[PDB]
Amino acid sequence: EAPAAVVTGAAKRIGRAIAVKLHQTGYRVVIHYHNSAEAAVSLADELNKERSNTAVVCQADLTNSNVLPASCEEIINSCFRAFGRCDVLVNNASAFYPTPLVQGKTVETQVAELIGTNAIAPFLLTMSFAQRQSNLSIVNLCDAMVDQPCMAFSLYNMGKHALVGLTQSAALELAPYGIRVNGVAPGVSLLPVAMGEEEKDKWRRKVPLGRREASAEQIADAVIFLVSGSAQYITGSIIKVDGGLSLVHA
Amino acid sequence: EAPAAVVTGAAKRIGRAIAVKLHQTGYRVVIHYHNSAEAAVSLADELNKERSNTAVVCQADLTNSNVLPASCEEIINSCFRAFGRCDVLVNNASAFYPTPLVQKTVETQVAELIGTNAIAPFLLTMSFAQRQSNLSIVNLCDAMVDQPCMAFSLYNMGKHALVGLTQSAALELAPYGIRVNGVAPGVSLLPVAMGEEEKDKWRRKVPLGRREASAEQIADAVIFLVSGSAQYITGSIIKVDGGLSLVHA
Amino acid sequence: EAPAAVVTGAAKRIGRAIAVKLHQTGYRVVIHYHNSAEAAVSLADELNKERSNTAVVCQADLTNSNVLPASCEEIINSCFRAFGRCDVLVNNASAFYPTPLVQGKTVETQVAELIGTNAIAPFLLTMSFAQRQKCTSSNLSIVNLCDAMVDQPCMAFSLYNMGKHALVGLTQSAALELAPYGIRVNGVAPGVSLLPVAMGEEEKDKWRRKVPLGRREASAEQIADAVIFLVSGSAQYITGSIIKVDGGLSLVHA
Amino acid sequence: APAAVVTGAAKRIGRAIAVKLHQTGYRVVIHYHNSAEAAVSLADELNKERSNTAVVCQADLTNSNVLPASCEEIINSCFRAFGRCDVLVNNASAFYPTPLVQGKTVETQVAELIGTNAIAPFLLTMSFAQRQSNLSIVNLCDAMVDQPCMAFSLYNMGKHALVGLTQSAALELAPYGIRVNGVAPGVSKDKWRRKVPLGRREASAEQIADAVIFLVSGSAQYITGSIIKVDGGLSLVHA
Ligand SMILES: NC(=O)c1ccc[n+]([C@@H]2O[C@H](COP(=O)([O-])OP(=O)(O)OC[C@H]3O[C@@H](n4cnc5c(N)ncnc54)[C@H](OP(=O)(O)O)[C@@H]3O)[C@@H](O)[C@H]2O)c1
Ligand SMILES: NC(=O)c1ccc[n+]([C@@H]2O[C@H](COP(=O)([O-])OP(=O)(O)OC[C@H]3O[C@@H](n4cnc5c(N)ncnc54)[C@H](OP(=O)(O)O)[C@@H]3O)[C@@H](O)[C@H]2O)c1
Ligand SMILES: NC(=O)c1ccc[n+]([C@@H]2O[C@H](COP(=O)([O-])OP(=O)(O)OC[C@H]3O[C@@H](n4cnc5c(N)ncnc54)[C@H](OP(=O)(O)O)[C@@H]3O)[C@@H](O)[C@H]2O)c1
Ligand SMILES: NC(=O)c1ccc[n+]([C@@H]2O[C@H](COP(=O)([O-])OP(=O)(O)OC[C@H]3O[C@@H](n4cnc5c(N)ncnc54)[C@H](OP(=O)(O)O)[C@@H]3O)[C@@H](O)[C@H]2O)c1
Ligand SMILES: COC(=O)C1CCN(C(=O)c2ccc(CNC(=O)c3ccc4nc(N)sc4c3)cc2)CC1
Repeated sequence: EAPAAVVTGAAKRIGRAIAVKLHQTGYRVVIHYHNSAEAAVSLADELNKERSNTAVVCQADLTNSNVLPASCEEIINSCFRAFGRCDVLVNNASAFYPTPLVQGKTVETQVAELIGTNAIAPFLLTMSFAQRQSNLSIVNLCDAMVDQPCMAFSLYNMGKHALVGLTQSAALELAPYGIRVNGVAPGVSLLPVAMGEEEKDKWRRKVPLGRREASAEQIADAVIFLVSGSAQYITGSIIKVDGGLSLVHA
Repeated sequence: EAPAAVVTGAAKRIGRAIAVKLHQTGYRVVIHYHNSAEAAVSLADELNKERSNTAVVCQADLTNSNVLPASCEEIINSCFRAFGRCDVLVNNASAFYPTPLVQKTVETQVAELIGTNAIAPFLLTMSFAQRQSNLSIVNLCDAMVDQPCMAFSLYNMGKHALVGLTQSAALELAPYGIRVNGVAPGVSLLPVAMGEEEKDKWRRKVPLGRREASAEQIADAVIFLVSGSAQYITGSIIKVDGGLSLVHA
Repeated sequence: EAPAAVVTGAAKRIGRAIAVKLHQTGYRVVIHYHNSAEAAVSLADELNKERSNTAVVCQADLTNSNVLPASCEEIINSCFRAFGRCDVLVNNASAFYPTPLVQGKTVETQVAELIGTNAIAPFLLTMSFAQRQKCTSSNLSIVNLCDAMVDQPCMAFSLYNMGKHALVGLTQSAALELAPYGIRVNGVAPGVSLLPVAMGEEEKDKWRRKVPLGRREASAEQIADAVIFLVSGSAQYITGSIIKVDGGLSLVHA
Repeated sequence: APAAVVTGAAKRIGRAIAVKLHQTGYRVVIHYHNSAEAAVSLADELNKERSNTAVVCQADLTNSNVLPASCEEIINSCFRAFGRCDVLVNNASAFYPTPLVQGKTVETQVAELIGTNAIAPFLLTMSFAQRQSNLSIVNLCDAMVDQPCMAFSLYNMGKHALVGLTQSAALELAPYGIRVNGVAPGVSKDKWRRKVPLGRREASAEQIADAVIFLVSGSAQYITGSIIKVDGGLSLVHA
């Protein structure tokens, strides 16, 4: 019987590539999304055309609020209702924008979005995943540049640092239940389509390996390794997939 | 002419020892407290007895909420109200208790553990910088942040976030001449609720002297980081842990 | 045509498991050894019986000395002599024993063995590997066997620990410098895997009980699996990364 | 009065560290390899302030069969002159590129970069501990150790090895009451200055010395195994 995975933020870009590769590997998938319903649905239809009844969508805002714990419990529950099991959780969804310390969202909204998506929702999803429970594992999408932060991204960086701590804390606490918890830390991967090529090229030229950003598929390949039987003794580990970018001095 | 410092959670234990040592160094101090009103007022009385008009208390809950920004702004404002300047912020206040992943609401636990340990330091940092010699912020971090205690996920996430803030704010505020650094205790003053046998278990793990840090030993590192002897140091986190973080399982 | 790999210290234990797994993946292998001549030849025979002319042995002491550079050069040369190419280098060989700071080999012999095998030989083999290279198919990489407990060191193992820290530095320095040549450099960091043969069962079980995931050591094959991942096309954008394979051991406090 | 050994003390950071320890009340052994005139000039300056408080000690810190005996004699020079040795500062350092892809032989570069930067500190640490209050060792580390300079593999390996020695020695010597810590300068030319967050300028040697003074002081009595970056924020700046 086929295993099942939840991927958050799976409608586009990296989470889409993760959902596709997990599906190619034999997993049934819950495609979580927030705003991108048309893209989430189009991915589910493509996957179900490949193998019937192997993909469902689940909508939820992962912003921190009074209701976030119920939302995260519902994402996990949707995997059990669709597929009768939940073997893999991939915490991929992420808000990313600057929050300068010195001078139309209020700062508490920015806190709820950046700390909720990057850290609190992963924690609540992790709680719900474990409470509901073979090769069980969680993969958190971290950031290879977490210790050389972008200027004016403090709340984003705090959320990603918190996710490192969750990855380590959850690996230790869930090891007795046989649940592994690991991370994949991209450097620069898919850049914004709207970003000018001159700016994209500034970033690409910083990468030692190939002077080019990672494809979403290269990020997905590390996720596939971590959930596989080839990683059965790996927990608490964060694999950078960054072409050497984090090793480059200013 | 005397510089002024804010110390959060300064009524007792490590924050008290920091406020006392800054006051001894020449600083005027805002003693922030949440519940420990009698202890905060007693400390301000003791410091004012030594030099009049050099200490005030300021009450605030640093749990995350939609009014936490205004509370954090008010803490910094109280320093400018009392002393006309604010040269040093020490982010010391902290909630600490277990939050098991497998069986207060969980959103209250998030508000308290992430709010005190990370969001309030962030908002206090924003207010400190915006409201602006030798300006600096010192965050009390945790030397054991990468060897977490079992069932302390949300606490550990908050302290990891505080490392991120220390580094991000160091980078961003360097052009304003504000340095941002951390002091990471291992085991210092053990929780009041702790039994004697458990206290001794933790003392025996420490390589250097088989004992916990005094609060004054933690305060000494804070003093160094705010001093002119640390003027080229920013983004650094000094472990004051007697070697504890280097001991394997 | 099949790619070829050098594995150092490959006669037994983890290095043997890595050579076997690379062989099963389709590589031709140089089985480097120092003292374990019988075990090396027995392994090369087993692999040659599976597929003809796909394994050779290569003997070398990797202790530091003025001839270590020539010895490392000759290991790499042996892969090209046997197989016409050298696609992967796995730096696995390692000396491991205590060197207490406060009170038999001289201290300079201990330096030569612990820093030579764990750091200088990997450096020289990396130089010789890269120099011997100098388009749609190439997948060149180096994997260094590191140590997940490098920052929580064992009491009285200073020189061993300095060697493994040096190897982290080489991994990151070589990843940066060789990236322009298309050579990726990564590490695999066991926690406790195959316990030293010298150890009694009680002492082995003390270590087993510390591991969060399963309260047991990693099998040699589990270590080799991470090596296979890093040399594979599934790791084509990964360089300078060190993957812990430690069942959570490095996360456990005192 | 306590006594300190400072290696590579004739110039630059090591000189500033010797001056500041001397100003704090230490007697000092000024180690040198080639800079005898400069070492003696410093000893003359310190001894003019306080008589018989500064001596010099020649040694090559390149790894060789005789390095252990040389390192033992540096520590013994401290005990000879002053009757005690409270502080060891491992400051001496060789620094140059060793490209992996192509006139010292590579094994000479190993002996100099790994020997001066890591093996000499290890042997000096052994001799210091064997010969044994506020005892401590301070190792000059590198704040850029995990974002290495291109083509500096052997230098970087040596500085990584020095982080391992700092941590291993802190653990092993804690029971002896010997603390072991590091100070990691960043940059201590205008291209480099411009990337530094704090003031777009390099660290004075005196700023490095200030962190050493803190770590050997009674204000750091609970601190061991810690490496303090003194780099103006540079290590936090992305490429
Ligand atoms: N791209 C890179 O270079 C890079 C670099 C370092 C780390 N990473 C990490 O890798 C992961 C994937 O990166 P990516 O570039 O693919 O991410 P992305 O496009 O920025 O975001 C992924 C998805 O996150 C979901 N998300 C955002 N805010 C949300 C909210 N409030 N509630 C629920 N879901 C929300 C969105 O879903 P909808 O579209 O459905 O609203 C979005 O499509 C992220 O965790 C990111 O931090 C990426
Ligand atoms: N003690 C140790 O071993 C140790 C080890 C590692 C790190 N640290 C760090 O060092 C710092 C000081 O440690 P400590 O043991 O002295 O701390 P603590 O006694 O646990 O707490 C410090 C103070 O924080 C304040 N606080 C707690 N919740 C708050 C809230 N919701 N709003 C506002 N203030 C609140 C309390 O003030 P009131 O009393 O006024 O309510 C409390 O007295 C902390 O950041 C801690 O994480 C300590
Ligand atoms: N085993 C573990 O739990 C563990 C834990 C952490 C890290 N690691 C790392 O993983 C790697 C493999 O571990 P292992 O236990 O399989 O290693 P090991 O059995 O201790 O040693 C592997 C091989 O190293 C070779 N070697 C030793 N000194 C040498 C010298 N002077 N010249 C040339 N070769 C020399 C030996 O070859 P001959 O037998 O031919 O003489 C030996 O069989 C090592 O790098 C180790 O540091 C292992
Ligand atoms: N300058 C910086 O920006 C910077 C940055 C990062 C780290 N650091 C570290 O901080 C420390 C001091 O830096 P610095 O710039 O003042 O050092 P430096 O001038 O490069 O060298 C310090 C002294 O080391 C001695 N030395 C070199 N090779 C030796 C050998 N084979 N035997 C014995 N002594 C030898 C030399 O003494 P003689 O002159 O007597 O021959 C030299 O004057 C070093 O550990 C360095 O790696 C410095
Ligand atoms: C008779 O007992 C022995 O086997 C001796 C060697 C191992 N030993 C230990 O104290 C010790 C330290 C750490 C461990 C856990 N680490 C490993 O087993 C380990 C770690 C690194 C490593 N590198 C190699 N080349 S083999 C190797 C093994 C096990 C034993 C001293 C006594």
